[PDB]
Amino acid sequence: ARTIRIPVHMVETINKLSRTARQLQQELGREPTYEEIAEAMGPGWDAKRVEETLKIAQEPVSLETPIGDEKDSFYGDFIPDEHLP
Amino acid sequence: MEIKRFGRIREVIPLPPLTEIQVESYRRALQADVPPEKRENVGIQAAFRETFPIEELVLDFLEYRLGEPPFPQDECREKDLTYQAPLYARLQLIHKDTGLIKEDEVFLGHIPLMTEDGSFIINGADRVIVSQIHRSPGVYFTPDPARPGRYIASIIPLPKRGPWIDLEVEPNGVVSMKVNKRKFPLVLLLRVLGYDQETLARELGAYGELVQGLMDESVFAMRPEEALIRLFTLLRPGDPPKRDKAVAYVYGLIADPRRYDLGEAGRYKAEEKLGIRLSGRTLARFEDGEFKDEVFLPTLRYLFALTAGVPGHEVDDIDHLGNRRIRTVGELMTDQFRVGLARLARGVRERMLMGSEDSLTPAKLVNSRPLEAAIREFFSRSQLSQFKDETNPLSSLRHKRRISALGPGGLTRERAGFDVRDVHRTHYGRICPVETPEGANIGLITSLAAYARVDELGFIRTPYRRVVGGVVTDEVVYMTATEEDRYTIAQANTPLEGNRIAAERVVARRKGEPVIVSPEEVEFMDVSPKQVFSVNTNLIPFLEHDDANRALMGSNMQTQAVPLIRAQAPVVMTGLEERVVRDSLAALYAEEDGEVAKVDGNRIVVRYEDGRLVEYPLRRFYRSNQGTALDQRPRVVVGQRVRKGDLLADGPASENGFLALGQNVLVAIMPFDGYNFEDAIVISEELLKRDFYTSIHIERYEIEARDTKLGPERITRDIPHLSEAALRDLDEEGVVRIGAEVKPGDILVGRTSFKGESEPTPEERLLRSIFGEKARDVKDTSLRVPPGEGGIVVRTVRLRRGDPGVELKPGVREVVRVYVAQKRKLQVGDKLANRHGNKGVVAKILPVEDMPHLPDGTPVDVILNPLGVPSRMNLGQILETHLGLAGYFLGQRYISPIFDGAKEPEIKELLAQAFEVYFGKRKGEGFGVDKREVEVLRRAEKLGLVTPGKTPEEQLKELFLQGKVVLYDGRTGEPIEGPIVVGQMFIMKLYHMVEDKMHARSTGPYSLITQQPLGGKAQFGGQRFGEMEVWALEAYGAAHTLQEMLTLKSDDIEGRNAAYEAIIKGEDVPEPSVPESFRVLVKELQALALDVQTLDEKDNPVDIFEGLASK
DNA sequence: TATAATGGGAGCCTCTGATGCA
DNA sequence: TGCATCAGAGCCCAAAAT
Ligand SMILES: [Mg+2]
Repeated sequence: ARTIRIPVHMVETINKLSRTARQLQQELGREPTYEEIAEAMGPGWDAKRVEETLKIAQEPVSLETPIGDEKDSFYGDFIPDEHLP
Repeated sequence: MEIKRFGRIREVIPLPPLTEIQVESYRRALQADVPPEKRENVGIQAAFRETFPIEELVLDFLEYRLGEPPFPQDECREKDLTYQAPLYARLQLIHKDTGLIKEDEVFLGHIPLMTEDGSFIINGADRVIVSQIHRSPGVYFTPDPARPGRYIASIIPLPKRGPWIDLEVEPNGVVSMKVNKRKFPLVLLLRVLGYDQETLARELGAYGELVQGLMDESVFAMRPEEALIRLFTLLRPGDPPKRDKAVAYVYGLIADPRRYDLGEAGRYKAEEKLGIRLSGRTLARFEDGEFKDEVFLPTLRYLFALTAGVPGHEVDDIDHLGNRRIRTVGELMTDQFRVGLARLARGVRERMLMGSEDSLTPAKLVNSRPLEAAIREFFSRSQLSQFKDETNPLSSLRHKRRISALGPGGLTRERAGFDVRDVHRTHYGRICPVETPEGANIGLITSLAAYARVDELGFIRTPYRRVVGGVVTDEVVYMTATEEDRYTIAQANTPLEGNRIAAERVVARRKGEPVIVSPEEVEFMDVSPKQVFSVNTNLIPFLEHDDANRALMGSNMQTQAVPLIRAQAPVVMTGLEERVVRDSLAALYAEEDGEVAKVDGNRIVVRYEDGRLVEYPLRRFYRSNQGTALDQRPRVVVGQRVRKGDLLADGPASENGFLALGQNVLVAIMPFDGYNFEDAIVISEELLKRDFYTSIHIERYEIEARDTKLGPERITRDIPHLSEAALRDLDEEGVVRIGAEVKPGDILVGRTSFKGESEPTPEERLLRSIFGEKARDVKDTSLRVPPGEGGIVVRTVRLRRGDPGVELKPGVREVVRVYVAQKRKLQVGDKLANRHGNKGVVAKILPVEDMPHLPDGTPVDVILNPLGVPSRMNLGQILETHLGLAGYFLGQRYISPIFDGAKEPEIKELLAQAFEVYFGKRKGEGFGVDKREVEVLRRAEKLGLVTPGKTPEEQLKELFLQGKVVLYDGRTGEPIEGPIVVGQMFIMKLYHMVEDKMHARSTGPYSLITQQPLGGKAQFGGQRFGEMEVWALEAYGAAHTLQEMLTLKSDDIEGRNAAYEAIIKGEDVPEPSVPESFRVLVKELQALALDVQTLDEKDNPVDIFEGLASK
């Protein structure tokens, strides 16, 4: 499912974190902080690891993503090239 | 100062709440203030009732509630948060077998709240949801374009709530039904509804040749089950015709209120058109095991009756505003809400299979993510959700009242022809005929008329006064276009003595057609001329004297007016400018009667009758979406007695509670040495000296410091290789200090980033070795002022990670925002306009001594070229100037209403009283007529302006009544050879300012795949030299200029490098090479399995990849 | 790695050219 | 062989896009 492939066990961990955050938001009436997710995940989990796990789980977005209500421009057109001198 | 108001028309009712189209629509959608048991089935409530019960265990909806917003509005804008409320729903899960009931209140996420002024705050930015015009649901009969004597019957439900059905009488004679692009004989569908030949023969027999086209023997032979299965096999080929499957599909197509929704407006229009009563919003019902018809037979009866020409049957005008309705904020949002709810329901059914069929709660069953996403998608990414226009208060008020035919569920721009863009006769009193965009969107984006309101069904209604006998009542009836067509409606200016019509013949409309009529024939009368036009259009004095094409620009440009530090209301107003400020919500008023306790720049404390002490904080120098400064100023003093509704503070662009979009300047209409050419404008340096047309602007700059695989970005004052000169204005932490002046190139926030791992080139190895300095690990990534920007630093916000109350997006250690303000004086290239469509850019700023001046020494402010008037036919600006002249000397301002205004005699009268002040003063001061005044008078009587034989004073007065004066050229001292029109004009500085638009690039950023320069000023972009520009170079035969555009100045990498190096070395630029995008094209065609080969004259391959891509 | 489970779901212009029927 | 019906082809530029 992911453009950047993730090991099945890591996908399992990511999804657990989703369910957990959703539980916390369902009991708390608002999105949880990193720390609240870390308590709910048990020992071994601190706020730093929740953030790092969410960072790893970020999916790319399309270069062909539209800018504007005309069909005339793409997101990639606004990205400079840092490689070529 | 004195305010003299003209006009005799008394308007019995005030303008409606101007944002009610937004505020009331959303109030009805949320029903937040209604206790749940008392809610109507509408909006959010109706969406829940539609989605539930979820059958499969059964999950049922009880009621919903909305909490309080986690953060107030000001806080949301600060923290880039959406202003929203928590949504909960009490749901009960039931096991129909066991009887077990578990009930719980589940949290569904948040829903955005509308602020007091009818807007939203979405991720910190203010947004407006634009209303969408579209075809009303219902049953229409339109003429068949192919076959003249035939018609098409179209049954239209609400968008996404069912298929359209088309009924046609085919050339073969059988009546066909078209659904989802498939056609069949309608007779089959009639048989499924349980109709028999006996009922149909007797019903439709009256229309001779058509009923036989309906008769099909084979269809009547089969019972309703066989006809239903037959239809399912026709509509869904290849799907096995299980009897339960067919019922399900046809039910979903016709009788299901969940899958098929006519409007409530759809139901009324059908009932009214066909003369029946509908039990619901579906075309038929499923009752007692069979299908029972509602709609089809009445539409068929009318369809045949139309083809046959039976009296009382008409085709429908589809651009009539009876058949066109508005979808406001509530309806649009509720639609997306309904969508998110359907997705959530899919998840529920899917969760009702898996897991334990025994232990399940509603909290375990519901995933609210689909709903949150549907709402989040609508507010951020919808086309109807727009960045609020808050250039000046009138901008957002106008934005809230705009009507679009575009957007989801609507017209595209090429697919929209003349019919939709037209001003329909029914736009009268409903949609402004003037205020629409110039260009491609003309007629597609429109504006609600001033007295117009959208009814519950979504139709625009306009007020009229009842007229009984010859007497005009004060009872106003709001009418739709359909009901307006019944009566004879007199114009609002028809003369009245008391409540009686005083004319023997009155001017009225019957179905929009103008006609002369007896007072006995008058059923209603217009409330006001104001009701025909939008609010912006209603702000143009002497509009009756302006050609509509220029009034269009006048309306639209008031939207672009910049709030000025010295802003004033116009000397000629229309009488709407107070109400606009009050509905705008920019200005601050007193709640009840009281006395002012405290007055500050920052706050005003008022003690009311109740004894309670109320404190009003004032918004000071806040940055709008467009960067204009919204700031409120206290207009009262300590100890002042105020009444209810008395002004406390002026908002932006208001002066003592009146809308102030500009300044009142002294204008001379005359050519000036070509600086006036082709709409350019000449202004006096006095305008800058006295700070007229000066405006405050604030720009927001932002920078993130994040974690990298290479180490932390740090926001720091320690930046490699920078002098103390460069760091002077940075604090300890690296943020520029408040009050510092920053110019292009200056550091705003200092930042270091860890250098990507790289091996220093042998040149750097040798350089580092020669100087004996370790190459630092970090690079200077600091945020700097872009080219052309800068100002004074007025604010800094710093947010780190791990400090109370703040959590950033993953990876971001800290975020810094720097707010930079600038006081902008008017300059060359800035754009000015008046309310009549006169617009021009400032081309010259002259010193006061060069400015044309009056005999008494007064220089004019602005010089406008008369060549702009005659082709444009906007004469209102002339009348405004004349009346403005009188007011300049009399020290007064006027209210001249639209179409009932100051007329010429009255303006002449004021001009006469003014001349006494301009001249009689001089004669007493001991000065006689000037020699040059005599010369001007000579040429003037040669022009037929003055009567020969009169005294010099008498002739000067004759010219002054024509609004012309003697004018001296400040360069020479000699007069202008003829008397010139001079007066006070209201002129605005628009949002298009050269400071923002001026841009240039030598080299800069290139694009990833094409290696061509990026676009736009913000990216340091290059100009696009496009197909048409290339044609121009081709037609000139400039081959080398063109080749440069195509290679060295763009994507030729080797070439562009070589050109730069040559120019800094003084060599001529080298011969260009292959453009990189051609290599891209070749490789893209190879990816398409086409071999593209560049060949020489011998037809041998030429390698443009220089060996790199071949093994 | 084992109660049994067996067919989906959304839907709304003009000119030119080839193709399928009198 | 001569004629509908339909599929596929097009529909300004630059600026900007907050
Ligand atoms: Mg374009």
